[PDB]
Amino acid sequence: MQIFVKTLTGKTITLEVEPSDTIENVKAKIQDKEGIPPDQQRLIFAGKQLEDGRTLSDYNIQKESTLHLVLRLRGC
Amino acid sequence: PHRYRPGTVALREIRRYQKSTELLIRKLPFQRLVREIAQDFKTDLRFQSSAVMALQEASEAYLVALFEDTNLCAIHAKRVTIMPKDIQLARRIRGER
Amino acid sequence: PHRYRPGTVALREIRRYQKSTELLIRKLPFQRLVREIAQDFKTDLRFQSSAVMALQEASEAYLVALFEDTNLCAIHAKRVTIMPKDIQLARRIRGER
Amino acid sequence: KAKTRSSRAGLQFPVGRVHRLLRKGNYAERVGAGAPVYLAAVLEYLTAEILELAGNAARDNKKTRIIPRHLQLAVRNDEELNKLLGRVTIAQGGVLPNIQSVLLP
Amino acid sequence: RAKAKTRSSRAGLQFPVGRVHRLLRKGNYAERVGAGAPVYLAAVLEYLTAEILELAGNAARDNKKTRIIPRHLQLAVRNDEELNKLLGRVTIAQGGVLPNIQSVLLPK
Amino acid sequence: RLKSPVGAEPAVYPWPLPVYDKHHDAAHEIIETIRWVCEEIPDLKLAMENYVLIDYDTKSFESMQRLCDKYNRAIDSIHQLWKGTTQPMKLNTRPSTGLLRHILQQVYNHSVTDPEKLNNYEPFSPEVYGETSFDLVAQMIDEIKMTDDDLFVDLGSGVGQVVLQVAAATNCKHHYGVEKADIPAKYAETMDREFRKWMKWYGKKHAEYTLERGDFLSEEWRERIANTSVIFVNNFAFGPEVDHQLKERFANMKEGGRIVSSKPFAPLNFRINSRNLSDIGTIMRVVELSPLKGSVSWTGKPVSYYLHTIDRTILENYFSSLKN
Amino acid sequence: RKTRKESYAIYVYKVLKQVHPDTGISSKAMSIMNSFVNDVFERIAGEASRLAHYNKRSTITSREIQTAVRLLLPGELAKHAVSEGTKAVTCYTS
Amino acid sequence: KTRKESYAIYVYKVLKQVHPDTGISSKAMSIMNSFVNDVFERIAGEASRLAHYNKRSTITSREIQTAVRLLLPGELAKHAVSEGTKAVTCYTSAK
Amino acid sequence: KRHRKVLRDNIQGITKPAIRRLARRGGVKRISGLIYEETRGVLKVFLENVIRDAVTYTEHAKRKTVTAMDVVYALKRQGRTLYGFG
Amino acid sequence: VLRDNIQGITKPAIRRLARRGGVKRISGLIYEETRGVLKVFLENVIRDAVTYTEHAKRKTVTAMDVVYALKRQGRTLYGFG
DNA sequence: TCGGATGTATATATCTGACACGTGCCTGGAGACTAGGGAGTAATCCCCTTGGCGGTTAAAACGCGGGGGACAGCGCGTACGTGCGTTTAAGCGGTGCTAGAGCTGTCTACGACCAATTGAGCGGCCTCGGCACCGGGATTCTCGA
DNA sequence: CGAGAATCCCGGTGCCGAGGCCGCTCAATTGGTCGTAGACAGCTCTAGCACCGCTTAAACGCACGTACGCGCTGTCCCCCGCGTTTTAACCGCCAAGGGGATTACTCCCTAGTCTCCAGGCACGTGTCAGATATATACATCCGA
Ligand SMILES: Nc1ncnc2c1ncn2[C@@H]1O[C@H](CSCC[C@H](N)C(=O)O)[C@@H](O)[C@H]1O
Repeated sequence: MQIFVKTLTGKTITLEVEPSDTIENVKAKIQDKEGIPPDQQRLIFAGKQLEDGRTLSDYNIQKESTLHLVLRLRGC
Repeated sequence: PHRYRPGTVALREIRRYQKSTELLIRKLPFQRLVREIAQDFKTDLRFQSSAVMALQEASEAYLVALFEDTNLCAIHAKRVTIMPKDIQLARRIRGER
Repeated sequence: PHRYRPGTVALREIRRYQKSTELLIRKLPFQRLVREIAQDFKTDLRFQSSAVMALQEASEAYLVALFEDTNLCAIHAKRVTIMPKDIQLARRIRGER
Repeated sequence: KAKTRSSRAGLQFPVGRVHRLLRKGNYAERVGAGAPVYLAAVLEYLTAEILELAGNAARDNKKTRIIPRHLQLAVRNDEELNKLLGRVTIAQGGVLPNIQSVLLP
Repeated sequence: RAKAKTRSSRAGLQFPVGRVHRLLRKGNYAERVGAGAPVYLAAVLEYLTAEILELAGNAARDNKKTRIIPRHLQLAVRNDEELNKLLGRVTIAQGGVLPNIQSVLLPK
Repeated sequence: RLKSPVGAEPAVYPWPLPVYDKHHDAAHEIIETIRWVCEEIPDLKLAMENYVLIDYDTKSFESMQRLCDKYNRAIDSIHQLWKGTTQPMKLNTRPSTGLLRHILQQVYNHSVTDPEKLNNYEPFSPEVYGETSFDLVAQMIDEIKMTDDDLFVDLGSGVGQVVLQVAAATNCKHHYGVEKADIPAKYAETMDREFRKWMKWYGKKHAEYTLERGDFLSEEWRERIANTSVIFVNNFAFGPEVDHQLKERFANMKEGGRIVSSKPFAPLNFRINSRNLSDIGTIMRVVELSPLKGSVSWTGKPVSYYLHTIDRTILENYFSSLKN
Repeated sequence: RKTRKESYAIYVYKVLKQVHPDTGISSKAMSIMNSFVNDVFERIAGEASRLAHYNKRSTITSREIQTAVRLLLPGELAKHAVSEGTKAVTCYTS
Repeated sequence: KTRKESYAIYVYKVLKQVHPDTGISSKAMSIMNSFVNDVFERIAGEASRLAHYNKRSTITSREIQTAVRLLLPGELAKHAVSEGTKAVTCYTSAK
Repeated sequence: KRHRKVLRDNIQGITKPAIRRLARRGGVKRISGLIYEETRGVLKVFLENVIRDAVTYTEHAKRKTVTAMDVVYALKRQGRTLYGFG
Repeated sequence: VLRDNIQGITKPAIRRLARRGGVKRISGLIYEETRGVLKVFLENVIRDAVTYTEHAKRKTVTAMDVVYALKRQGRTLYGFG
């Protein structure tokens, strides 16, 4: 399984993801290969914020669901 | 047609203004000025007339000290008459702005 | 026999002194001066060398600010060269004494 | 029992009121013993200096009542108090009568 | 029986709430010291320090340097408009002055 | 009695005319209204040069009856032009610039009928009843192409004459507005109802708006701020509690939110670091809009409103620098 | 073994890193910044103390600090610093 | 009905000690009142800063002496030093 | 008469001879013309400096009124101390 | 005891400070005038600093006493506490 | 150099209303006693400061063309004084008047203060790397042409 | 514009402070209490606040006219630029030494509580120092 994110930089990010991987796991991966604090990283999955209590397969996120890097700013 | 030379009518009443010292500023247009320039910081600011007289005294002495040092600027420029570049010089040296 | 005109050797190294900024004052005769002028207020005053370097920095910046306003005095007098009446003017306007 | 600790120090400025302002003023934890005494003494000496300079202008102008003009000329015509109070302004008095050199024809 | 949090993180900040509160007590400023007062004051110092080090790092990169020396703090102070008006009565050691050339002394 | 040009109900006027002050009260106002009718389709200046002269005595009911009956004959002439094989009037057309300036001054006179108790209000709170001219708002409307989607919000509408200016100017769908102080909110209701009747009386379109009597702390306004892009309030006398709360409201918004302020929420030369991730200037572009600029306002200096426009590309290039 | 003197050095470190990740400071500049923040601290503390003296209080709150900030800083500097304090006291409140 | 604690009677007594046959206007009285509060607050803040600068909690007469020698011009300062010295001496001898 | 209690033009109220009157107080033999406008600007900026402070005092004391004490403390923070009022 | 040290402030040193301040051309009396002004300024500061050091009942001048005297001068040099 | 002629102090009748002097009272200021803790001193111990010797040397001091600013006057036109009609708004002094400022009675938030609890925060140890520095060489004014 | 005179910069070499990490306080932080401080109702009252008569000094313009500002011009002289010749500056080394931080250890000084008390501040008073109208000599200016 591999999904994507269409950033507002337009970086189609390669996401080393698995259905065992959580939402926070992918957020830390975006921190890894993006340098971004994961405090804000909403990803548009059919117009839903994804939550770290669930995983990718808990939302049943289909592969190549090209998400969108939304910034729910939590410097706050 | 008796008329004095200039400098006379300067120095007489320079003496009178240095001696007879009350406000030498019409306090009603001054007070309207103070009310206007305070109105922009905040609307509806009641004053004390004592406070506005204090402002008049403060601004009076402030501009007089500025005038004296500005006169020193013009004298040091070997100029009898004061031009506002003297004022800008004096405010620069005093370090207002 | 290559020799620059004056004003060149002014402005080059005016640039170098405004950029390269360390003390520009020989701190050993300066320090002996400070020890002498402090000795008269009280005999046997040990210092900290850090304190004397602080005095050097303070006196440096003080005289430089005095020089800048004094230069403004001379410019306003339409004089390229600074005479000590400019210094007395600037200390009068700043109100040191 | 009238005591009047300023007069017990031989003075005129109040010990208890200055001690009140020191305790109110948060200047330290504790107020020392001779501190308001010495403070009131220095205040009394400075004020005596000021009024001694004011009475001279009172003599100068045939006035039995000290005015802001007297206070102004007293402060400015001093040397050291002028240096002390150069950043200090007095209302209602005016300035020194002062004419510059090159204005007189 | 809860664990101790920290007031700077409780303020969500970086500056020491406890140290500023201690200095406000020991400074002999009022008899008593309010709760939001050292928080607000640490924030004010946080903004001032951030504002001056922004321009300090700006001058340092302008000289392409990493360890900020007093020169860049000096230039950061006297090059900014409002900061110099704040700090006109303020002298900083080891900085020297601005590049200040009076244009009438320049030749033709 | 002055009709809408389609033969509708006349704007009935009292004798005597409503006195508001001495300098440019409602006597000169009706005359200038028909001077804008001279600035309309010109079939009345032929009668307006005749006996509607500048020389006339104070309280000239003669000139009032002349003015009203000449205007009624002018509307009858335009109706004789219309009622052949000609369409009467396109409805949705808009008033022009100085016409709408007259319209806003007209609503101010005919609605604000007591500036005295408007002056008599409460101490320090964002209740500071300072207003803006027609002209800076007009230039700001020129600066921000408010679409049918880009609506307007004036939280703290005052009397909302600015919102009416935006409504009669742009092609917007709707507008918002709310108010906290009671006397100008009641007079704002008067402004609302009168101005809607006014744009009936001109037969021209004004866009929709919601002026309210309430607050901004509610989550309704959070949602509506997140909806509507273009926002302004004269925030200059509000206090940094309220303004920072409104920054926090603006955080949840969409990109390119063309938000104008009076006192700015960020410097016009703002830069990002890692500290200001909590702050609000990172996600927006902070630019100055043009003042009057001939402005003997409250301030003798010009007013100089300030546009904020949402842009998170700054922070995403900052993320690229965090990669670097 | 030395006595644990106060300094602001780790906080200047935190501010320095959080404005710029790989920017350093000379130790002379460290002592300069420490003296600077102590100066600003003493100025605002003295002005708030004079304000509480002028309105007869016993407990300086953030109201007085806000007012002395508004008194002492020039312009937009104050306009942002008060908002920084507003955010921070708001975060500390809950 | 209220209290605005001026120092006017102190000025009365000192004026009758130094120039007994002259008076004062109340405007001049307020000028001198502001003068006395100025001198008081300057010396008091000077001594408070000294107390913080030397890690001690109790401002005493030596501290006020240092504050005077700092804050005033020097010859008049030594005069006021001698005045307060003899005055505190009179406080000790007549405790 | 009346409308909103708005003052718009009062810089001329520092009049041409009154500036001259204060210059003769300052001991000036002869005055150029631009001194008038320049001095009006300087006094306006100085009054901005003082009146912001006094208004801020009123806001912190939560009044609506400018006392003399506000002015004195404002000039105290200016470093130009005035007496005669507190 | 010492001597001649006010002339220990040298003609190049005053020249270097002048060239930092933006002085194009110096006059001759500038040197002695600047020495006198520096001497007055230093006496005013150092007398205060000695007053601090003696008030601490210490014999050794710290940097902090100079800092406090410059705080009295409205100058407040940093780098030292 | 002094006639004419000024607004310049000096002098004196007549208010007057600000200013020195009781007053009374009450309300902040002066002693008795605690105590405990800042602070003064005894001791000491390290450590920074002073002082000196010596080696280098940058840097300061005379000096000498020279060249550029200082400076003395002129004259010319300009703007800045001046009495004087005019004109114009300003002050003094009546009216109510009301909005805002000062005093009071809770009282409840709400921060001093002590005591567990510990972890952020500072003294000190490698370290290494931005920077100090040096040396070479490309690059840029320059000032007599 | 071209030889010279620095000057910017590039790169190599090393180095000594920053700076990350290590141990170990003690000061922050939690969690309590406990008095009390300003905070808000709630109230009197006074003091700016318009307003206008109503006089009135004074500002505003204006023809004159004149002292000054300044562009300019010799001039002169004195600082400047670079050179040669001293000279402490300065850097490091050795060595004492006294002085500033420390612990220790009482001690006595002031905070605080209580209680008397008297003197400072409204308050009210007379009252007389000076303000002002009117006349009267005079430092200075216009000018012959
Ligand atoms: N949180 C809030 N909710 C609703 N109105 C508010 C508000 N905060 C302030 N206001 C109101 O906003 C008004 C601003 S006065 C502005 C006048 C008018 N809008 C104009 O400029 O033309 C004030 O009267 C105040 O009552």
